[PDB]
Amino acid sequence: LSQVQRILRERFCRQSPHSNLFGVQVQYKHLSELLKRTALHGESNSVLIIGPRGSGKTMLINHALKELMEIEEVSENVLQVHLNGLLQINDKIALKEITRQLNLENVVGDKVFGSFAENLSFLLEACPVIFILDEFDLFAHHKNQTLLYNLFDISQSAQTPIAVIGLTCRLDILELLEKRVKSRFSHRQIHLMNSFGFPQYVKIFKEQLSLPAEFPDKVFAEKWNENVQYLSEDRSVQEVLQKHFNISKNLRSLHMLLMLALNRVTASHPFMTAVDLMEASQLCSMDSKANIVHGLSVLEICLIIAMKHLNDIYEEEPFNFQMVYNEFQKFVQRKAHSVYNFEKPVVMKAFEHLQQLELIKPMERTSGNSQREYQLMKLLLDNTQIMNALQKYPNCPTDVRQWATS
Amino acid sequence: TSSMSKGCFVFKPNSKKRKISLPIEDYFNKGKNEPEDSKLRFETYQLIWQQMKSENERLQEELNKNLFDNLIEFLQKSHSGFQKQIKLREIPTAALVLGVNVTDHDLTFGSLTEALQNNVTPYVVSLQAKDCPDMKHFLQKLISQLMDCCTHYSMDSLSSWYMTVTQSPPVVVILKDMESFATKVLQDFIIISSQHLHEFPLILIFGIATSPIIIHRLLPHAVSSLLCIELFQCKEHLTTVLDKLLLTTQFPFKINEKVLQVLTNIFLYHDFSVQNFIKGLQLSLLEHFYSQPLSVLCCNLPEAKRRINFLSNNQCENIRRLPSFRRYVEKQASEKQVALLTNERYLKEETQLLLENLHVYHMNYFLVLRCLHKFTSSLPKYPLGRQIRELYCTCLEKNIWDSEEYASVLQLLRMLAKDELMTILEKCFKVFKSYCENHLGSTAKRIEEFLAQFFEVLRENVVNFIDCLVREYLLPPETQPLHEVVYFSAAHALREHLNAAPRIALHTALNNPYYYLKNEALKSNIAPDICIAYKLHLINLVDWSEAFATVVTAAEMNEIIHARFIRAVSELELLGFIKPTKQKTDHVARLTW
Amino acid sequence: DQQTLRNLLSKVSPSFSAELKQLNQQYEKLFHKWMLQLHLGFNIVLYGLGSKRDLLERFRTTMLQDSIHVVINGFFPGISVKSVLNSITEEVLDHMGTFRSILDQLDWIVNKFKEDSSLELFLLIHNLDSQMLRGEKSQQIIGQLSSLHNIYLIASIDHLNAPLMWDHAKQSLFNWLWYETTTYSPYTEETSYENSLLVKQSGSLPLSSLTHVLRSLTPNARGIFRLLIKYQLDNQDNPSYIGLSFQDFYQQCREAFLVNSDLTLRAQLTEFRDHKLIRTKKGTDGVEYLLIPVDNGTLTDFLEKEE
Amino acid sequence: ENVVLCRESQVSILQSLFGERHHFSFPSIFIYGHTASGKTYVTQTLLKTLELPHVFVNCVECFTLRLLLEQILNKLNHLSSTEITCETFNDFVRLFKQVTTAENLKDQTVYIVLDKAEYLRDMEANLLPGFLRLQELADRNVTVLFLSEIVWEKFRPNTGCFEPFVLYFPDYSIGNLQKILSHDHPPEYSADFYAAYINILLGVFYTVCRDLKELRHLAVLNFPKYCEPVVKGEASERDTRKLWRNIEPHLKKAMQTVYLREISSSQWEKLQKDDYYSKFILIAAYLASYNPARTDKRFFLKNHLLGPKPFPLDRLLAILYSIVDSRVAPTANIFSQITSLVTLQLLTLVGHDDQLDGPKYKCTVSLDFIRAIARTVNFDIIKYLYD
Amino acid sequence: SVLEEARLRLHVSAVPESLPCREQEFQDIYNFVESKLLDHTGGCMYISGVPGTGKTATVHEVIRCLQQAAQANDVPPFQYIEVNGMKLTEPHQVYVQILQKLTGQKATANHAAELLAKQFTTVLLVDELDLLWTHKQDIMYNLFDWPTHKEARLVVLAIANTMDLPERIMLTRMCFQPYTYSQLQQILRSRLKHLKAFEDDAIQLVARKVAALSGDARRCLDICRRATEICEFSQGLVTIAHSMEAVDEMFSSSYITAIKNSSVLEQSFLRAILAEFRRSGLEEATFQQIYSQHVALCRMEGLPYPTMSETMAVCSHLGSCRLLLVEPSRNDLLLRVRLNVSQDDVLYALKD
Ligand SMILES: [Mg+2]
Ligand SMILES: [Mg+2]
Ligand SMILES: [Mg+2]
Repeated sequence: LSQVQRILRERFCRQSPHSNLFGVQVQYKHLSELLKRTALHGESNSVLIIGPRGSGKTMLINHALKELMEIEEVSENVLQVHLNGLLQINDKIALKEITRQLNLENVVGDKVFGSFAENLSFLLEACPVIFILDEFDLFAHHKNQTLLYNLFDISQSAQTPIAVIGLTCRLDILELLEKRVKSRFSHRQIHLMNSFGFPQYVKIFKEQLSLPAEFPDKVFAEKWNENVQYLSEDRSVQEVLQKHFNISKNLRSLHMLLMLALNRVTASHPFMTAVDLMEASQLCSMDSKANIVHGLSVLEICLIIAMKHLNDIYEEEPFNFQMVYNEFQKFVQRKAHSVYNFEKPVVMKAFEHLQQLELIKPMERTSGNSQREYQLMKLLLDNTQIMNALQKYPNCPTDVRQWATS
Repeated sequence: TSSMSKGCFVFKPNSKKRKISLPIEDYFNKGKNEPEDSKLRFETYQLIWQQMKSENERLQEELNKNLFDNLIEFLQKSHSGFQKQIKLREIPTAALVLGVNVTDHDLTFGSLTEALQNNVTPYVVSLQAKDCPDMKHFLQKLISQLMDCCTHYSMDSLSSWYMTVTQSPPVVVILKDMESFATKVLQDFIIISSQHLHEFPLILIFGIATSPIIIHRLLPHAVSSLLCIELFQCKEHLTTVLDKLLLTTQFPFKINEKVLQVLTNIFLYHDFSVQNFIKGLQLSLLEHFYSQPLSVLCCNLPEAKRRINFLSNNQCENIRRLPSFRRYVEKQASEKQVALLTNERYLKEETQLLLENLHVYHMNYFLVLRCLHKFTSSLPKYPLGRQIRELYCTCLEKNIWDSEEYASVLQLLRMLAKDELMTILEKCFKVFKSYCENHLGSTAKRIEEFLAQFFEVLRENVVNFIDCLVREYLLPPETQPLHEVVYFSAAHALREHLNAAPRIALHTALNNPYYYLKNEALKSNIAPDICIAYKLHLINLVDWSEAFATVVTAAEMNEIIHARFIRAVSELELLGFIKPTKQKTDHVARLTW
Repeated sequence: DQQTLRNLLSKVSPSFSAELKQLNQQYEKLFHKWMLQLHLGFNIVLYGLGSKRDLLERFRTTMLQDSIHVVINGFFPGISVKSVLNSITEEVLDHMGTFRSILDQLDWIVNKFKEDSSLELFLLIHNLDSQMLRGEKSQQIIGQLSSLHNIYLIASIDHLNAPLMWDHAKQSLFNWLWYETTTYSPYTEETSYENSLLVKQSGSLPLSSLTHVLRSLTPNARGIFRLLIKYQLDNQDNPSYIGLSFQDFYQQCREAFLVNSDLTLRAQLTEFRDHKLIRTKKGTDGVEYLLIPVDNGTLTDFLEKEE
Repeated sequence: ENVVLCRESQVSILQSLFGERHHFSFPSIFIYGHTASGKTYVTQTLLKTLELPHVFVNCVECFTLRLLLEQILNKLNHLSSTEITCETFNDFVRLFKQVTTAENLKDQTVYIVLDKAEYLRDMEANLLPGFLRLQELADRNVTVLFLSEIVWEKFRPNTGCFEPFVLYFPDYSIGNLQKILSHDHPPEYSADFYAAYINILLGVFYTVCRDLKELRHLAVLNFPKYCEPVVKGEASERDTRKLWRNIEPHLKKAMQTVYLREISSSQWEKLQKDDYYSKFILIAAYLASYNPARTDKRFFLKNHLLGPKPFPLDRLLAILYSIVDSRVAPTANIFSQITSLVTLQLLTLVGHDDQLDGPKYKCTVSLDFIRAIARTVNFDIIKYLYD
Repeated sequence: SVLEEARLRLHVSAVPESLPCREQEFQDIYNFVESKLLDHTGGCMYISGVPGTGKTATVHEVIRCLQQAAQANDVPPFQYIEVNGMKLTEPHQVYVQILQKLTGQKATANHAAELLAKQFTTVLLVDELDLLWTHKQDIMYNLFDWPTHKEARLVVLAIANTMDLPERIMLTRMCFQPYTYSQLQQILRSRLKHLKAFEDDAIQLVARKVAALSGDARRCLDICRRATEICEFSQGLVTIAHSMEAVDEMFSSSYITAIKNSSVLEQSFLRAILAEFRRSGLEEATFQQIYSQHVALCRMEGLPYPTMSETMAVCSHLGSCRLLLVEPSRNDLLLRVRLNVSQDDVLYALKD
């Protein structure tokens, strides 16, 4: 139906606030009361939320700010500014955003300040303010980390209450800081590892595609929740769930897997099927390099088999075009008598086509310093990928495989 | 003055306000033989070299415009594809390969700019690798030249300008130094322009100094597949400039065989350079006008014959001593020797008849040779030669029928079909029509009824007709008297001036100083210190020091024989013979000859 | 032996004196023939065994008096083509100023000689095969000077294989005419005797010997010495604060991927000290200097011409 | 006007993921493929078909960041309907939030298609993560497409990003290529005749070439050769064997000349419509460079792998006097002629130790170029390189 | 209540008017300034130390007590100028900031330098000297040599982190020392005078641990206020267990628990790395050999056969979170891989 596609596409792709929080009770609890100390009182605190990619940091901070924002007195007199590490790459871009998003850009105008700190101090004196710093680690790669100092100093010393919350993927975040900004930074760490097992992951799979209770047509929602209840215990679902749990425990991979599964539901096929999830798991787990090798020509495959024999006989020593061409000539002159007796520049063009697709790399990149020949190249494939992609080639002749084994 | 611890000491003629300099003719002349003769001969030299320079500049100009014509026609063909929705069209490029040298490439592309600006486009621009390191600078300068021919500029910004002014002509970009551009800039410029070609036509001129393989090395096949290439380009220039300088009856002076054999052997052996063939003739025409006082006569006939009437007695005596004339007077009749030498008035009047006999031998010779060229080039094997410069050498060296070479030429030419002879005599008649004032107007008639005859007896006649022509008119120029006034044969002097050899000369003086010190120094020991160190070498320094001492004392306390040995090693090192090595005190034999 | 001792020992006399005497007037005869060919657009370079210095000196006394002519000592260890074009511009021409590049100087000189033919310049070079003028850029500038009609040139070569510099394009520029002058005059002026078998060495190292000792070297050692040169050059602007430091040198060299260990830098400094390139003033109370005594302008000339 | 062939599953998946206008889709879909599988064609026709308001921008055109952002902003501004300038990614996202709130663009999925995206990863470090998270940063229902040649594993920066759904366009088989070529048919003959020509052209060129564009270009050029037997009258439409016998050698020769683009297409169509000592110096340098020094005395007085080996000029002149069976003087010009070849890039000086007393030259020329010059002066290089 | 006032006093912004345990440095700096403000002569002083020493509060006490003396007509009145080095964008702006502080004129950087030159009572303070470094290195050399003049009549106090910089620059030297056991115990007791919120052994353990590791007061107050929060969770008096949980919350390295919570193939990837090191003996290795060992490991475990793209996604996921040290991924199959942590930490993480 249309509305199930609307609500589930709001759930997976544009990742939306949903009330259920999974195995983060202690962390959400601590972060929530800490925000209430900063919100109701004049206490000023600093935390980095540290965890890998796609483990729910933005969800946690958005849920906590929303649940805080429900309360009326903190709703009246708290201004929020969100800064991301990819947009503001300079101390000036950052300053401009903090003066804009507090809506004092008319207040500043043409006024000229002595320092960065004078600018920020004049800004904040025109009431608690909460700062959120997405991608905190790229503010550790500026010229002097002046923004980080001028945030922690006004948090730790100034009477104006400031809350600074950090989001970071680098686990070594207290090793790229300078010593002084480490000294004013309180080491409050909240760790969101994926701290849950496989039956909990099965419960995640059950809960994440279950319609809410505010859906208007109730009987379709009941039958849909019974259907996903039935699919929760199916072993064919659990085998691909176990495989993709073995790859990673992140929930964003699960969201992409469910979106690739939901894409194939229509009015003709009103309820989901195990083979739908099997097709989605086959679509996610394709291997790129053997797929690219599948789309090559016969001469290309002969060059790659010759280069594989060069990397097996001359063991981790680099190679150029001519040794490859003499090995291929040795294949054609004795084994493939008169077959593929191509000229020299067509094999040259096929070698340049390989280079174009970046399967063969220069060890030293010096453009124009030497000619095309006599330049040392290395193979970027494993032997087992070559054997696997050669076994799946559409029309591969017998003699090229017979050379490939021997 | 020249020995003090700096490297630039310059004399200025200050404190003497006499800035009048020395005349150039005073630097040319040096003797008391005849001064006025020496100041008229060099005005003659100046006039002849002005004619030579003007003739050469025109020759080259014609060949240049001829090449530009082939470019213009190609530029109209590929734009017809734009006249008829990109349909994945290619970008035409023309590969214009110039010569090895780079200094004249400014003038070559200057003529190409005015050639295209009148014929194809009113928009043509040239770009430089010095001022284009990257695409942002490359696209900055390119819009600056198109706007003058009429801010983060883009290829999209290029096409918006094109609809501003046209509202039909192409734009031509001249890459004059394609080898010097960076590899990244040329690959990116083809791809960005090919996507927008249907609203921005593109034609590229590449300046390839080297072999044309350099396109493939810099530009890969993934980028060079978007271009359609055409190639546009010594021996043909050489035979052109020989025919319009030497073979003309227009110009008075000639050169001998051995002067010519020097100047052809430097060209086709070492470097295919027509410019140093001009360098040879400006020496060859020089040393003729200086060494012989009677070079004043070497002119056109109206100016030459009046000069005989007004001469000094010494210069008339020099005409009396001409070795060609001494053999003329001995075979001459018994009354006529005393007429010429005793009477300067009989001697003068004989010369204008001899000079005009000499001058009409200049006109009858080459028109036979152009006619003989037409038979010989039509012959398949090319026995004597295939070019006009190869026939001219082999005929002037000796009578070609006296050699056995022309016997086989006549044998092949005798057996031919009628249509071949009808082809040749059509060419041979218009050679006679090409050059007027013919004194072989009779033979101009005779071949025309030979033309009008158009079987074994009749084709023997026309082969015998050209065969009797070569006996009558072609002879070596030494046979004619007073040849030396318009001829110059100084062979080994001309050879010594250009291709001289230092590694023979340094080897010569060290081994045999008796050549240049003629005081019985050597017949097959009594040698200077430089040479003794050389021959004993052909090697540690202390054994070389000891063996040097026994030789210099055998010719003779002594400490100077080591002090002589110090200089003889050190000057031998400034020269490329010895370089110190670490196996011994020294061990080096890099001369190896 | 010493070099000064060899200059003082000058009591030798030529054995074949009268026999070698007749080889000055014989080649003195060809002076006017040389003047005739040169004045019409040619150049002459002389090839022979002995020194041709005295022959060109006799040529400048006998022939080149009433002319504006300039003489180049290529045998001088401090010679360069920028020097000869600056000499012509400041002394032959009346211009007084500085120029951005020497190629623009070549263009300005050529452009000046296009507009006027009343100037004639006789360009005398005693030696053209000397180490400093061997480069193809230098003789390219010289060849663009030589092609004009108001500039006249005389030169000599000494090396066994001298013309490996000029090619087909360059000899189209140089209008050579060749002449035998194989006198046996010794190279008294042209053999400076530095870095010879004689152990005596005078003063600081000139440019040619500095390049000769530093080119047959490890490239990392060349980078180390160029670091030393630029550091001494940025200190030598003022007499105060001159002085390198071994520990600061180790920090700067280990900051690059040039050296691994301090003992390797000690080996580097001893390798420079064996050729008397480094001057170790370590142990001094003020600073452990470890500077080099080579002339600083020669050091800038070496670093600008090293590649 | 536009038809796509043998792309049926992928088009269905794209239109299913695109969905309705008011639905929300992926933040990033990455497409990799081969050099011509209709990566541009299928998505550009499919965005023209459904009327989805979309901006199509090349990356190779935009060699700077400012060009890329101003190009996308001006194209979306023309889709809304003076000039929009932004220098940073921040101002790009801010003005993108400014511009997309128009009435047509409020509740549909705006698309930004970026083809040839391999030139973004060299541009800056913060640009590719900036576009992979565009739906979360801007919050305006925006989908971003990537088209490239390189697999996604070579695209990842060090710090990790929002992973796209990676999408693959399959290669064309021989049947699919045959069916694509036999569609835009020549009207003046039958379709089966043209299909027989496509069949024999694939019988010639499939082993070396699977690329669409080159194969179609070869078909276009070699079509006028094919139709001359039926014009002249020796063959007809049903004599397939005579046509194949007449045409095979032409296409077998055309691979060496046209496909390498030695002879350009204009001269090929025009042909079918119209029916001394430098030679020996360059022998001397190539015999010096590709030969070991210990065997020098056996060959003259009485590998090709690994590149050239440098040689001294003393050896070079010693070689040169041994082949030339005449007295050759070491003049000005012969030493002047060796240093012309280095200006022509046929030889190279190596080391740059010294100029006259630097003997080290290197021979950068192939084997075949020498063998043509040696045939001119009738000399055997084969006997002197190796046994 | 009770612990609310504990959090109000324990927050670092409530600086006491008199700081304990640094009374001799206050007297030394006070007499140094008093000996030169009285006689109208100038000098210079260099102070340094680690950031947890308390230099800013002590110099603020010195300055404050000099305004208290100056208002009492004891010392001649003086103008106070202050610049902090970290807080400025480009280093040249210190000149124009002193120019704005002294007179009403504003100018550019070099013009401010020239007016400072022609102009040179006041007491300058320059905190955070480390960022005024340039390759010209002019600025700090000015900052020392201007007070060494008759016309200057001014004093300059320089503060930094490393006592080995004034030599490289080419002066009285004072040194703030790291804190010990007893001083940290006394200052924690001094902030907690009139409150029965803590038992003394918690203060004992936190002071001993911070004196063991670094010795900064900011760590002291942060651990103690976090333990006050921990006491707020467990409902009083803050026992030893609350501080023991606080210290191994905020001081322990969480690398091992980051290893332990991960999936199966990532731990098998680390097994492949350690097994390849035990086969080889080096500290870096290519992706090809790790993949070759990992195929055998996945064969022995019974996992399904992994592709290169899937394990490459695994390796990129580890490399983003800095558990390994990896090159940028533009080359593939030849990434040389090295650990960031020790081998024994990994072997302790994977045994459970
Ligand atoms: Mg986020
Ligand atoms: Mg495309
Ligand atoms: Mg402080």
